[PDB]
Amino acid sequence: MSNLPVEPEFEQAYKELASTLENSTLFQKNPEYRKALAVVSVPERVIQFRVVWENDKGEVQVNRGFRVQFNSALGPYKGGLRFHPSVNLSILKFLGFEQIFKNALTGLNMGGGKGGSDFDPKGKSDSEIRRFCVAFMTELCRHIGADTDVPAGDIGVTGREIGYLFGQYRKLRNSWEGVLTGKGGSWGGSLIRPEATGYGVVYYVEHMIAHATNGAESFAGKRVAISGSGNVAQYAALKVIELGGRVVSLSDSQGSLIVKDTAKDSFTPAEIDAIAALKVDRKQIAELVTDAAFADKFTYLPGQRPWVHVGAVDVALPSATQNEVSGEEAQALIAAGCKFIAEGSNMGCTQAAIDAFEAHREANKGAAAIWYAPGKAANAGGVAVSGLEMAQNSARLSWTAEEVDARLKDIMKSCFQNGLDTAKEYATPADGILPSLVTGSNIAGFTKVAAAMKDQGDWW
Amino acid sequence: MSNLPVEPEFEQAYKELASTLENSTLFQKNPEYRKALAVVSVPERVIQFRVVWENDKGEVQVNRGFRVQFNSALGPYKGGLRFHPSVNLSILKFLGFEQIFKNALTGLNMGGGKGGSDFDPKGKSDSEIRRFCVAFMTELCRHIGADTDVPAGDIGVTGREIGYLFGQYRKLRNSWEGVLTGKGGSWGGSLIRPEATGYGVVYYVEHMIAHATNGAESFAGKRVAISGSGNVAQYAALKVIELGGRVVSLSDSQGSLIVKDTAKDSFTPAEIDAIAALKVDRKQIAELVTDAAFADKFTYLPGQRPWVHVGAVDVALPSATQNEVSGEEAQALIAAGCKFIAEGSNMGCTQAAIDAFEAHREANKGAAAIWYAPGKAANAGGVAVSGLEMAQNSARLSWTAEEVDARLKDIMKSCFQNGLDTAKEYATPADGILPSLVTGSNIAGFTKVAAAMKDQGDWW
Amino acid sequence: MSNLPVEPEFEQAYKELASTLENSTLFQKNPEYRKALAVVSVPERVIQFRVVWENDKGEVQVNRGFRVQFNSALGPYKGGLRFHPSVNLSILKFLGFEQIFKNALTGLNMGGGKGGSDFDPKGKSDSEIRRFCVAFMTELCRHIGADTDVPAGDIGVTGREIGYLFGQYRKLRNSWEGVLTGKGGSWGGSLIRPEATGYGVVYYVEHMIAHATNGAESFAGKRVAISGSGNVAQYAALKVIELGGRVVSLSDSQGSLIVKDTAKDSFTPAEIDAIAALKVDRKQIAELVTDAAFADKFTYLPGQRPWVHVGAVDVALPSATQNEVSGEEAQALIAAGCKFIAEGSNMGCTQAAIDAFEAHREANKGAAAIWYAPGKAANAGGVAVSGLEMAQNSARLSWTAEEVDARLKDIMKSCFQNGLDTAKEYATPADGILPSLVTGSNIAGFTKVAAAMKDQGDWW
Amino acid sequence: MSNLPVEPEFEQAYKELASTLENSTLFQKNPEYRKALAVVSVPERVIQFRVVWENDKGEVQVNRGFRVQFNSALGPYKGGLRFHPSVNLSILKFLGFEQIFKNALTGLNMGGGKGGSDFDPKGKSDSEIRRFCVAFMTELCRHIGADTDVPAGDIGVTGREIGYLFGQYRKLRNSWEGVLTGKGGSWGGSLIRPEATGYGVVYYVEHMIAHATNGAESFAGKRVAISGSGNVAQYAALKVIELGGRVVSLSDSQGSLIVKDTAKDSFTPAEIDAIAALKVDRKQIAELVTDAAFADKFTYLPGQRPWVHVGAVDVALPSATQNEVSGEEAQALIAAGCKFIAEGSNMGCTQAAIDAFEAHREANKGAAAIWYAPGKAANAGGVAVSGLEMAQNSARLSWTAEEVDARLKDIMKSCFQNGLDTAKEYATPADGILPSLVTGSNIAGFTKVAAAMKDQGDWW
Ligand SMILES: Nc1ncnc2c1ncn2[C@@H]1O[C@H](COP(=O)(O)OP(=O)(O)OC[C@H]2O[C@@H](O)[C@H](O)[C@@H]2O)[C@@H](O)[C@H]1OP(=O)(O)O
Ligand SMILES: Nc1ncnc2c1ncn2[C@@H]1O[C@H](COP(=O)(O)OP(=O)(O)OC[C@H]2O[C@@H](O)[C@H](O)[C@@H]2O)[C@@H](O)[C@H]1OP(=O)(O)O
Ligand SMILES: Nc1ncnc2c1ncn2[C@@H]1O[C@H](COP(=O)(O)OP(=O)(O)OC[C@H]2O[C@@H](O)[C@H](O)[C@@H]2O)[C@@H](O)[C@H]1OP(=O)(O)O
Ligand SMILES: Nc1ncnc2c1ncn2[C@@H]1O[C@H](COP(=O)(O)OP(=O)(O)OC[C@H]2O[C@@H](O)[C@H](O)[C@@H]2O)[C@@H](O)[C@H]1OP(=O)(O)O
Repeated sequence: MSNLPVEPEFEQAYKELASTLENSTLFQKNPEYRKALAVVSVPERVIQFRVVWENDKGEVQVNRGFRVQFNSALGPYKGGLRFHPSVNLSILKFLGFEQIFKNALTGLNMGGGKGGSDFDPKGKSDSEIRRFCVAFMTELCRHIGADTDVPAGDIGVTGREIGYLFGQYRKLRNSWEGVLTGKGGSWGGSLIRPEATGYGVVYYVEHMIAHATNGAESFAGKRVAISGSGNVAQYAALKVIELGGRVVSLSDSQGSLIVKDTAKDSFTPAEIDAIAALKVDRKQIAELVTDAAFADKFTYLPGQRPWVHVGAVDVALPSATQNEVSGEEAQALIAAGCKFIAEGSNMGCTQAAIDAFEAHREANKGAAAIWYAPGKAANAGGVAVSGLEMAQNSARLSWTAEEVDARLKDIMKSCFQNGLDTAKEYATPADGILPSLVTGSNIAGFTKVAAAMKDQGDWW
Repeated sequence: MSNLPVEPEFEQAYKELASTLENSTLFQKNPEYRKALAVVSVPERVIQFRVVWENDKGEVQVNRGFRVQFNSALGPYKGGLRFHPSVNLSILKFLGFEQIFKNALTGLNMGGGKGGSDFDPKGKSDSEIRRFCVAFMTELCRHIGADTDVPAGDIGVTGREIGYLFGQYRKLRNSWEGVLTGKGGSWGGSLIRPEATGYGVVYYVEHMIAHATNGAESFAGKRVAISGSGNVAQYAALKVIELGGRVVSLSDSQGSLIVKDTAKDSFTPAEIDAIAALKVDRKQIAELVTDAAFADKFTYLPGQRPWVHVGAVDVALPSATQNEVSGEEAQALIAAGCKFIAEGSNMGCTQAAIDAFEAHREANKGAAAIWYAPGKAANAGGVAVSGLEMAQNSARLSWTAEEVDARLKDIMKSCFQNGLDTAKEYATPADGILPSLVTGSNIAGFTKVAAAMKDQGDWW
Repeated sequence: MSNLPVEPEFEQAYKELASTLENSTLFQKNPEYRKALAVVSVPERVIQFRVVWENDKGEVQVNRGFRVQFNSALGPYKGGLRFHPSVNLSILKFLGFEQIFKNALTGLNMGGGKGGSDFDPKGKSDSEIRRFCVAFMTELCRHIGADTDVPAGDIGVTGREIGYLFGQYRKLRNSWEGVLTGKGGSWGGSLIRPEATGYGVVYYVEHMIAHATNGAESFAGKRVAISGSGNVAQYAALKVIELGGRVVSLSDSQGSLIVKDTAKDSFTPAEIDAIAALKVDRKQIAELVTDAAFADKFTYLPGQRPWVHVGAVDVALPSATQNEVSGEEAQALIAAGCKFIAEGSNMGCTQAAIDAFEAHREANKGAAAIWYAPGKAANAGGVAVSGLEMAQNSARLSWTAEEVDARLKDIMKSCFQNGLDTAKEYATPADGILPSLVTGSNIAGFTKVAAAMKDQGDWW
Repeated sequence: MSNLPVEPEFEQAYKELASTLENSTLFQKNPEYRKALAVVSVPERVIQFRVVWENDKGEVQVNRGFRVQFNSALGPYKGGLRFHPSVNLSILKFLGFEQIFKNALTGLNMGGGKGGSDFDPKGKSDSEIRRFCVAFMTELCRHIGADTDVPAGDIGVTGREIGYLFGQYRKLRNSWEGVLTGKGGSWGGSLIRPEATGYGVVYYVEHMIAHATNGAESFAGKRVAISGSGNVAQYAALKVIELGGRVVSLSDSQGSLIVKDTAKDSFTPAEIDAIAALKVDRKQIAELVTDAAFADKFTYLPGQRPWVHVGAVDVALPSATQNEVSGEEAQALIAAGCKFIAEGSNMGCTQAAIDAFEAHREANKGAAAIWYAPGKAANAGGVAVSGLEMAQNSARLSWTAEEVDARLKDIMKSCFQNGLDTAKEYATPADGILPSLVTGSNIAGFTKVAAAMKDQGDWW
């Protein structure tokens, strides 16, 4: 197959999944699942399209649009849209492939997809973003729908963009339906959806801590290093603070902002809100680092990730982008006494990082190990609450915050227990060793999908 | 109308419904309902289509496909698919006609339909069945949909076939929706659906026994003769056993299997499971009769139905196919002390059988009479649970087994009460005589449809 | 296959076609065509539907509607609609099947179909026909279209009904297209379409006469017995007359009208016009009995067909309905010196008639033989000109009468030549024996369809 | 833009086009066409999809499907399907991009597209090819249509595959329309379409010879080296022979077959027909090279292209695949006295080859130069006759071979004159130098498209 193009991010995600499936008894019990893997890893459909749009000077601009409709055995295609200058097919295929198995772990009927554009929101006006969204949806519209494919946000796609997108879909298709999630509260949105992805990461990690320490420890007083400062990072940070943990770092594409006293100090909700308001306006953390409220409390490090700069730390939540924890950063976190690392970002750890965490787990009993959880497990609360938003739209009713948050909590608990239990069944660790959450989540997500595909005649 | 073709099964079903309407005060109170009967008896739509498919030898095969969309006043068309070499339009019209009034009895918004093919699954490989299902759905897809017509299983169509059909519908229409019921648990199925049809028959007969005996008797200690060994028979048998009854017979298309000691012995759940496994693989009961688990406990009667061979018996549940209880067999059951017979199978009793049971009811007070219930009442739990699978799919959530089962029980109790009360109203029996469940069920289903049709301007 | 219903008309048409293929070298050269025969003989799609409509007294009325979409390898389904109380699936299948092969002989891309209803236009008012057509098209519209299936008239369906049908399609679908043919001149009709079917029968027979006599005789001076008095009969009669022939009979469903002097007299165009006016009004030829201008010239025979009553005749054009020339009538025509018989009506001759004509052909050298042509050859001029109507509508232009007629003539000549040549090739007659136009037409049409089906993967 | 994947074939085609536009006065006259170039070079739409299909052993197989819908300003998307193991997005984008401008040069309303799969027909049975085509069209169907996108053949896609494709489209969409071209003669094909692509190459070269030699020379007695042995090569070879030229070579993916006497000998039509019959059966030229009819007349060279092996030659027609004339092969052809080289294959010459030809042209007056014509000009007769097939299907009529061939001839003449004249206007050569057909064809195709795009608001 030397005709196939090289897609490094997709191949990375595929290879890690495949390796975890091989390092188990799955293919001894079900060798025919190798056929399922070969089939599932070729997307059902991909749409690529030109997006021509007008800037504020009246000039023609051209960007590339995509929607990867990876798998639909379990439900309509489901997953976000990414507007970022790196975007290409390789990146969206990694994301879409991940999404299949992430969605499977929620328990809801959602197939996997992802899309977006190489349009860069940075440096654009709201008007330019509006015109781009209008043009983007003009083509995307014909390929999506409440029972076909339901997008949502991701990097570069917030409730603002989902609004422009929805309005254009409505205008084109003359239908008001759950074609997108992450919608506004008066026009079919769900309470808790803004909070859901980062809340879920934290909810998942609570279970990891409970399990590893037999209930002795929690987030109370733990030091948590977070990266990113967007939707996932913001609400992860807020949930950590609400549970009495201390957030010692955030970051953006230009640098890291770290409390000067990492043993005892934390970001506050007010500080997070200030950062969030910069981010609505597509500005950098660097802008506020000399204000009174920040200069004395924090150190800003241009060009650096937080991991080697936070001193001793208990929990790490990479929450920005793929491949943002290197192997060396992983070794630093281990040496700093970090015991829990969960991907808020999809494929947030490099392979070298994962290997370092999983070798540590295998070498250190119980609470002495660093325990690594993959994004398909930890990030799944976002998509789950999107599924609940679809359910609300279908019912034509709106649920309470308490009702949605309660379901979110149950879904994350189930997702942890499924990964744990599946790893115990198929990749039983040595006595006193924590089961691999990455292996278990991968096997659990995959076998659900492979079996539904078999039932539906996708492979035989 | 000598241009119309002779359609024996349909005419039989029509004539028995009509006769029961005539033998009542319905047409005295609402003589205009004769117009309704003339309209409702001509199907809204029927689609017939060639199905070309490839066998394992690479050879072209041809079969006939059908979908009868009989009536949609009360909801989208709803009803199963039959793959059996007998299939023709006459058979499918009888079935779809029955389905109108059966569905009306559930309380849910489901119109009447039925479809299938003369493709015979016996002697075919799973691969052959998969190719057949793919080709069948390639044409059927354009006629069905979650809000238009929702098929499901019946003779020769199980969850396996539903899977292949669903998978092809999704590939063709690029939509994941509740277009079929009987789906798999991970891809939109309902708990209790496998059990529902047989469980419902037995739930219905519980109310019959309770009423006729003023609560003195139940299924506990009763001897129950069942025919068939498929989905409806298997779970009717299992529920009888759970309730403390003894199942003395099952049968298939080649013979009956009867316990040697029909006074005291019963099939067990493990024996039912073994027969069920054979039926998944499309093999016959005959294969077992050698196994010492069976040879000493049971007698195999090839070419024979169970009714004359079970000795004294208390309940009969024909659960195979139409016209499987003859007049002679009805007299034998009456002579054998049988006091309850409900159709698990559609039109299970011949007209001569029904006429014997109803004459017996009219001549024998109370618990002395054999009480006959028609399939549109007793078999309604299966389609009812499919309406609930549709409800679950529309809500994008999955209910518990207890929730589905509780609803099933309530639906069967209401169906029984409606038939009873409607017979008391329109065909009031002599003092001490059990009301006619067949007349009552017929009137109750028919009036509901007729009135909805009038409201909707289908007749005036 | 004893599940299949008995369909006598269909079985008759299928058996005659099959017998002529077997009585030839076709299956020695292409034995694999037996598979094509088995596949082609099962219709691709059949739609049947209830038609509820209101009569002039405000009363609900119910009829049955049908559209048989038999084969589409060569083009969109094409063929007429019949409104006649005899209508059922058997009859419309015989018609649609024949249409496949008729259409194949035109050289145009037209697949085979036929439809209609058991609605009887006799005794109905024009308002009732309007209402019926409205209701009929309300369901038929979703199954038809300019590139899908293009109906037209037949028994009981004239330009009047085509108008009501077209208007309703336009109102429902909001499209103006060539969905029907036989349309009116100002709204997409074609010149020569009214005349085409009956003209084409006569044009076809001119070639048979030319061939039988090397051009020395023609219709000039010939005595021609016609049956029926509708669209086909009227224009066949008029063309005969134009060519210098004498039409000695016409007939309707109640009896025959025969010139008293069949050796020398003829219907005139004015007489045919008076008959045509009766038929527009759904009245019978029997009325003409009270008119001395008719009674002086003609004999009216209630309950009789013309064939045994015309004395010596040269050509017979059955032009009413199927199976209107019996074996005994065939023998009488032979004994009366008839040398040409062509079906204006589909399956106009009974099988006993066909066998008599074909035995005579085989036994009598040259112009001593009676020469029989089947409907699929001789009636093909109507559908041909409909294909030209479709061509005009797609062009968005209207052709002259001379242009259409010229094309019609070329089509009929090519049709005749194809049957003659294909018989010489596959069923070569003895020296001096006329080739079988029924065998040749059947092979020619069948091979064209079977080969196109093979190319398209309908069989292999 | 380092996010964009490397697509070598697409970049090669783009860069050559762009370079010819820069090496002219086009962007002095119309500098705003630079914006047009940036827009046009991003495809309007691309669809990629998984194709699962079954082999003759009943095994699941997976291939990748594509349709590049590049530009539609001038018409529906139009262009072939390639089934070859090299296929990927890069290759189909080169082809699709080329197609835009090729189609523009025909004068017909056809936008540019191309598609296909990495399915390899070699080693497959006809049945496997049938099943693959069925699966491929099952997804492709929803993206194409007679007024949206009309595919056809290319490498690995002949009339056989177009048949399976069409039959499945018809079955899915229930429409008979010009959704594909290269169809069979009885089911909407065009006479001359099989011959068109290679005939057109030769017709184009006739004009080149006429022009360069002021009418003194023709193909009569010229020695013509051809590569490939499929549809393009076969009919190019036949037209050369018909015009009295001598075909000294053909080739396939395994080797070249060259006459031993290249000064005086030639392939014959009979020999070409034998090669064509091998190629229908997916066999190699190597199979016949030792038969009596070939061993003595020809030399077979495994692993070699013909160019350096034919001795002195007058005309070269690469007719197999992209990049099949290297720079060294080009220098050899020049040294062998070759004066005309036209691409039957898309992008058949490497860049080094083109540069060698165009430097020779610029260095040598008139008939002393090797004159190079690009595939978008020389190969355009294939697509042109496809456009005529669309026109016939739209008209619902079939044209004569003479009528189609006459239009083909006029289109190729116009295409040569447009390239010639446009090169004279925008890239005027020095006195006595032949104008660049590659530059002129590129500018002519591009400006037509860019201006239609501007008119339609695609750029401004
Ligand atoms: N290539 C990159 N290199 C370094 N940092 C990156 C890169 N791309 C993004 N980020 C940061 O991550 C944050 C992204 O925030 P949002 O755009 O609001 O995205 P969201 O929070 O929804 O998603 C973050 C992660 O969570 C997953 O759901 C998603 O696929 C992704 O892996 C920002 O602080 C964003 O930085 P900034 O605020 O734009 O400077
Ligand atoms: N013509 C016939 N004569 C005698 N027995 C028949 C005939 N057709 C079928 N059966 C039997 O009935 C049973 C059918 O099982 P299933 O295919 O699983 O169908 P299901 O249990 O869903 O339906 C049974 C009846 O319950 C209704 O729902 C349905 O329309 C039908 O009247 C099998 O034991 C089946 O026999 P076998 O398992 O295929 O040998
Ligand atoms: N079952 C029958 N027995 C005897 N005669 C019949 C029967 N059914 C119909 N006819 C007559 O045939 C003639 C039918 O005329 P149209 O309704 O105008 O039909 P058209 O002339 O288009 O068709 C005649 C034949 O030519 C074929 O195109 C078509 O399928 C049929 O086999 C009328 O004189 C009509 O008689 P009347 O005008 O309805 O009494
Ligand atoms: N990668 C390759 N390397 C060397 N030779 C190649 C390669 N791929 C193809 N060919 C040859 O070219 C010929 C292709 O014939 P057809 O499949 O019938 O394609 P067609 O003649 O329609 O197209 C030839 C050229 O003309 C253009 O229309 C088209 O895009 C392509 O550039 C065969 O002799 C084919 O070889 P073979 O008959 O399969 O061994």
